[PDB]
Amino acid sequence: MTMYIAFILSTIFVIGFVGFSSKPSPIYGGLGLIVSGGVGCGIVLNFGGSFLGLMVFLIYLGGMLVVFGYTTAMATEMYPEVWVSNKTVFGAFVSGLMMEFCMVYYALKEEEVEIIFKFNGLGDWVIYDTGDSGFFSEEAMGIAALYSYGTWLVIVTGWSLLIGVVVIMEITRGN
Amino acid sequence: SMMKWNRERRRLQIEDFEARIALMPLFQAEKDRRVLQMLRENLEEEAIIMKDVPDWKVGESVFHTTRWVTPMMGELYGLRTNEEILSATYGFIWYT
Amino acid sequence: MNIMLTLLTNVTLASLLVLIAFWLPQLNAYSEKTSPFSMKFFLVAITFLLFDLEIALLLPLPWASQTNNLKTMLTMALFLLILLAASLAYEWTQKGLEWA
Amino acid sequence: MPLVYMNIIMAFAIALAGLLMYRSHLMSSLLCLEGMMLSLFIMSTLIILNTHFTLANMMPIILLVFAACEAALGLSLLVMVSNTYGTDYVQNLNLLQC
Amino acid sequence: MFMINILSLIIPILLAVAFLTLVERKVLGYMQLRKGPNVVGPYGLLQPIADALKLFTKEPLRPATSSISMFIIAPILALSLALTMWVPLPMPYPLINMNLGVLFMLAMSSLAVYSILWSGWASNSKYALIGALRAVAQTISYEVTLAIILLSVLLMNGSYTLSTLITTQEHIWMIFTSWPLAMMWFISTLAETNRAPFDLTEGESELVSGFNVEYAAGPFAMFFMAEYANIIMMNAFTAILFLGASHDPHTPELYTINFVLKTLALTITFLWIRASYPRFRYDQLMHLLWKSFLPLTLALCMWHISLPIMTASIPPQS
Amino acid sequence: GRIASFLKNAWAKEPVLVASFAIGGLAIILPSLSPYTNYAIRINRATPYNYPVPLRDDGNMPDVPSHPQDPQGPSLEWLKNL
Amino acid sequence: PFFDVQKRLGLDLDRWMTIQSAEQPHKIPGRCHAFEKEWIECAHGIGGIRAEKECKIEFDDFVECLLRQKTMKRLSAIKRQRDKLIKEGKYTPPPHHLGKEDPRP
Amino acid sequence: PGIVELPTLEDLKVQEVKVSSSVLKAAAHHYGAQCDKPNKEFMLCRWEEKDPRRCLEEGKLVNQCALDFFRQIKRHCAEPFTEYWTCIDYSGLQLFRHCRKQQAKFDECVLDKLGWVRPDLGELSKVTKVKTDRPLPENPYHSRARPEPNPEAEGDLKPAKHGSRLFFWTM
Amino acid sequence: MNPIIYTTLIMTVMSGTMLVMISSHWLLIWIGFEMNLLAMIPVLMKNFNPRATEAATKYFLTQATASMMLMMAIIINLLYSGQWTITKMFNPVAMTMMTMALAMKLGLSPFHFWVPEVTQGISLQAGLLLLTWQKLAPLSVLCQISQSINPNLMLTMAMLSILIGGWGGLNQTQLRKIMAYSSIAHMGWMTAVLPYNTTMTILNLLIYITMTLAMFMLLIHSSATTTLSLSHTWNKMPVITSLMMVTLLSMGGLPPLSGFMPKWMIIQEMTKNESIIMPTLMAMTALLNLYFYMRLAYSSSLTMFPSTNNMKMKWQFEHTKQMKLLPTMIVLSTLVLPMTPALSSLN
Repeated sequence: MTMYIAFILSTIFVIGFVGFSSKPSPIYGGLGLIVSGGVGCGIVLNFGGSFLGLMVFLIYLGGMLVVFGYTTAMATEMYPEVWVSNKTVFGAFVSGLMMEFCMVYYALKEEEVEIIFKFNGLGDWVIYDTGDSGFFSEEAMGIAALYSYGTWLVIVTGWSLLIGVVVIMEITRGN
Repeated sequence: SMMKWNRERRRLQIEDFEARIALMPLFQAEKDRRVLQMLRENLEEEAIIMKDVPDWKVGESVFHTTRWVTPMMGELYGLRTNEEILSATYGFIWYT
Repeated sequence: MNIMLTLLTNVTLASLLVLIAFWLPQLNAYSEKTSPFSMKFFLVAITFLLFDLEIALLLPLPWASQTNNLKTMLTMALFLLILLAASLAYEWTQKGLEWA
Repeated sequence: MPLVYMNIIMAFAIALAGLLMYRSHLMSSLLCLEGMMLSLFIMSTLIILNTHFTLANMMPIILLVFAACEAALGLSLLVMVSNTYGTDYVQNLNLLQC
Repeated sequence: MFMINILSLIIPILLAVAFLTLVERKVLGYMQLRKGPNVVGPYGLLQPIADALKLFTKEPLRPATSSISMFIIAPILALSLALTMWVPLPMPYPLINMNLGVLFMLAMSSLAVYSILWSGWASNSKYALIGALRAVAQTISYEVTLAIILLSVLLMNGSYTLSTLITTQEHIWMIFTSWPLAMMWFISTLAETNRAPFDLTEGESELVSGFNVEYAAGPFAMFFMAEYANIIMMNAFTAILFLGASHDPHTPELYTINFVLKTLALTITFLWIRASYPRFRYDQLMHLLWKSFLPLTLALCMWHISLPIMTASIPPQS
Repeated sequence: GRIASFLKNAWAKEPVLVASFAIGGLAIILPSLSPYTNYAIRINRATPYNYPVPLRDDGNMPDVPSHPQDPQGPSLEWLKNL
Repeated sequence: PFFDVQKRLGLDLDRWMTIQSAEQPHKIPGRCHAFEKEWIECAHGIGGIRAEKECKIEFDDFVECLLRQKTMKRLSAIKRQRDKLIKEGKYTPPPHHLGKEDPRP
Repeated sequence: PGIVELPTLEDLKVQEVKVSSSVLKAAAHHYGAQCDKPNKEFMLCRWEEKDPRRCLEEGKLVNQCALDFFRQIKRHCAEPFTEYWTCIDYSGLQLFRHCRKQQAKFDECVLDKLGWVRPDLGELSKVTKVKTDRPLPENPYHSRARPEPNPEAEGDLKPAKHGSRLFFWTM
Repeated sequence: MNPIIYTTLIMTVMSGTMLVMISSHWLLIWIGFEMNLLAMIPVLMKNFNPRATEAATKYFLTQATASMMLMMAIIINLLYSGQWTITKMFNPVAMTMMTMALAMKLGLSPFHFWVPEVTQGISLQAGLLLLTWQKLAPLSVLCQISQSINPNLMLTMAMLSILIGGWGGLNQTQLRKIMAYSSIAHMGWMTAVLPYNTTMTILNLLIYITMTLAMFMLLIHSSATTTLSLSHTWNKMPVITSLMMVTLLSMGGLPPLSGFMPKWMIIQEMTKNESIIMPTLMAMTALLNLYFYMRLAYSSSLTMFPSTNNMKMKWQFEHTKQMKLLPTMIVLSTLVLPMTPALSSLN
């Protein structure tokens, strides 16, 4: 079973996406997003991306959606909408799981599934490379090259964040 | 104090990297031999496996180029045991 | 598998305690006990986000210190930090940091 | 393409469909936006790690930097909408027509 | 045997939390000219057992009537994350050795706020919701400085690996190098753990019980255990980061003793601070961080970037 | 003169900002005039992260050594003295 | 309207990250550096229209290195037929593939 | 397309240096100092050829040289080296720092009996020349013929035959 | 909004578009789009009204979806080619997704529904920026990827845009909505020639930009947002309404006015590629645009609508602010037809 941990995680990722995509109250949506973020971190870690996946755990889960939650709390709704609360939400939730199951089964049964692209049912372990990175974390060096090579990216991103602060101030002015 | 100790630490790191450099050629030879042997075993077992299948060449390269391509994990460990596959794929990631 | 084991064990232990604390003591026999303003200061939360972004951008610095172009690396790192300080100063001076 | 790529592309498609089909709340749609961004981060990270594109391992980070900028903009708009109407309901964004 | 190691990390930490409660009570009493609990057992050693049993046998009130799933998840998440954050700590050998254990702990701390966030909301009360919101702001506000200070000090470590901190501080404590950062980091720990003078969340004097006002019996006990476990863990992180200890590879017991003693000293410092100062006003708390601390942390971060370059003391990556 | 008055007022009323600006200015300026920065660059260069791939000897490379412990090639004595 | 200001002013604003075979830190090679280098060297100065067919072999090899669809298809066929023969009972995996011999160091 | 020419099992069978990582690391400096020539030759072969198959013989020579190095160590300095690597094996990181005394003993014995001198810091990391009789690979990438470039820059510019020639415009 | 901040936001918008038109790396092009959105949103809400907030929210949602689809297309093209360079796109699905995203950014139908609403919500100056400057970046991106573009999808979107722009305008009495529908139709005209000849798209874009600049500046000068408020203008500033009539006739494409040349050259290029039915349908469908232009002209200048007594007060005063480029924009929008062969400069 440990042979397809990545696939199990990807299925959980899709399930969380169906959860927050069916639009329950933003509380449960936040829960689905949090679960999906953790699971994406798991997949990234499995592929060797410890730092990148951990970034989602902190700057995405404990970041963008940590305020998403703080926001919903300020705009409190009368009732916590759940999947079963609206027949459509529950129906779409079930259909989404069913859709995943259909493609999953087809991919496994039909060695080569083709929804919009062509996918092979072989385990993800196949695609991995047999090279050695030596005394290095390739992800770490690539990310740290943002200061040595990606100076232009640094400039543009910093300017965007400053203008984002100014923009948020201006939008929340309200005159 | 920190300056002194960090300079010494960089010296020791250079020493350890020099040791790795000294040992690297032997590891490269061993790795190349192991990869070639694993590929040969896969090819032989594959000829036994797919002899009866029609229109299947054995060991036909999937690339047009007649140049060595580093085999993926799937080629080398395709038909090994699951424990070997799990080790080769996720050992460094999981080891803690 | 070690990290997965640790996560599983911790979660199961905590959930087991929650079970023994939500249901096990709930058996004990008893009787009947009967029984928001729009925060505009949420701007602080939003500013945290844009500052957490710079936090993320700054994390690679320990490995960034290992490059050979230390001049460029230092210039860009101080550039990002000075832009963050400028953002803080702007929000401060424009009374945008109206906490509570 | 391995099945993980299929799953993540499916997740992005599902999130996109959810965003394009609002129900009442704007926050749910903004959740779908953040979710689509997660799908894109995971897909980009998997591609870059598998291909050993060392110099592109920062692209997922910049994507998230601008993902949070977009989220922040969305919340900054949502608060104003709520102030003007009392709810985040989409049906109140009705003054402009055609 | 790895499961045995997990249990060995978990159960003693819970026992330490239980007895930390008694230690806090006695220390606060003695600093107030009083004697801590001493009737229940010799010198009060059996008081935590009585407290726990009384809590568990107590009525399980629950007028939440909203998202009971959340009202149950919040204690689970809090306790689970409190136990997990202990895992990567090297004492001196970590249970799980991560290249980025530091960022892992930061992420887990950020997640742990959701426990307070949900508990207060699913309670669906007045003090609970508003108090939970004040919590989010508090933890979120100090999370920024916590990260900056941590990055600034690790610039000398050369990695986010907790284990290498022992090697880096082999000759001297890092407090000598970064004491201003140490002071700000200590205050940051105080804020993150929601301890006095930043005990605004619970804030009994102002908010009847804060986020846990609608939590009783066992779930309240789990919140208490999570709080105290976080206190001990954050003090342990401080001890590892700044007050390094000598580690003899052949006898880890010496390092373990030294580390435990330093963590105990820092926890006693936490209780001491709780006794001495009054509580900062919610507004003053944020003023102290974004307007007063955040600047100095930025300046010190620039300095700690520049110093290794201008002193040729860039630490080794490995 | 007025600058001294501004500094005194700033230190009296906003000492934290004064400390922060002083520290940031030093962090900006000092590395430029520090002699050891080039030493840090050289140290980072000297670290043998990747293998030193040998080069074919065509008989016209006096400077490149033929074997370690030969006098030709770079030296790390400066770091050892450091 | 792609004003090639980078080429006019000789500034490498973003072309460093354009390809996987460009210079990378510590000369860490890409997984498909050889194929990409060959494809670019083939498709240099001949125009896109010519490159789409006169370098199709190089591009196909590059795509195969990137995605390995054909390699995975071949391996899937091998595993299918091995399972089929095992069910029929006319195949027995060798002891070394079963783990009965120590792999070469 | 074509069949991959994997070498036979027999040709790739070589005597193996069956020593653990700590043992190799203990002797790493002197091993690099003594066995440099075959190792550098094999590395040059691997990097020029870019095919593991082409350089099997050089790998065999590297393995043989390593075995000779360890045979000499066993003959002359067996016990000090055993103590050194047992000391190194204890440390999880296999650090050199903790075993400086055993390192001194082993270095002294090896300098006396065999005359080997431990290479200094920054020495084994130097790029070195290798004199080889193997020819340089002509097309290591096995690249196809490059497509022919387009004709360009025929000659001087002259005015348009009758201007723009756009509809009714005469200029 | 503080004027320094307003200038910084406008420069950020322009810098985002410059990054879009300057970068050879897809990630940076998407970054430029993100900067454009971030800077644009507050600019749309310079004057704070509930309508301004609603327009900003709609625009943000639409552009955010477009950017997300664009980034997914970039990621897919990376997955199948491993190239970040803006060039031929090597996956048809990525090409289709990118085309949909860029069309949504441009307001091409059936992604047009947001253009009229956003234009009505925002002020005349924000509308000018939205309908002139914002079009530059996506059109640049499409021109760079023109070869990969599937002609059928682009042509269908162009024809639908022309049809819908013509239809919607007939029903509108609000000047801003009329301008938005005209913009939709002209965007369809520009994107029609994109598969065939990009220089024609650039020429049409320049002519359209001049005409819309002139029209919006005239509306700002007249301070009219409705047909009747514009009708009142003849009593105050007859020259303004006369020039408005001339610019409207140009926008309709009537010869010999400058508005004729983009349509003429587009028809030429399409016919050279054996497209005969499509240019014919586009030219005929432009008559709806011409119709509502003519109705606006009847309301404004050709016929004198009733004024109000209080206008006698405005007679005494004069316009304080002068828009320097308005006269030259009018001249270029109306009298540049004798100078088409200069369409080889942008070539």
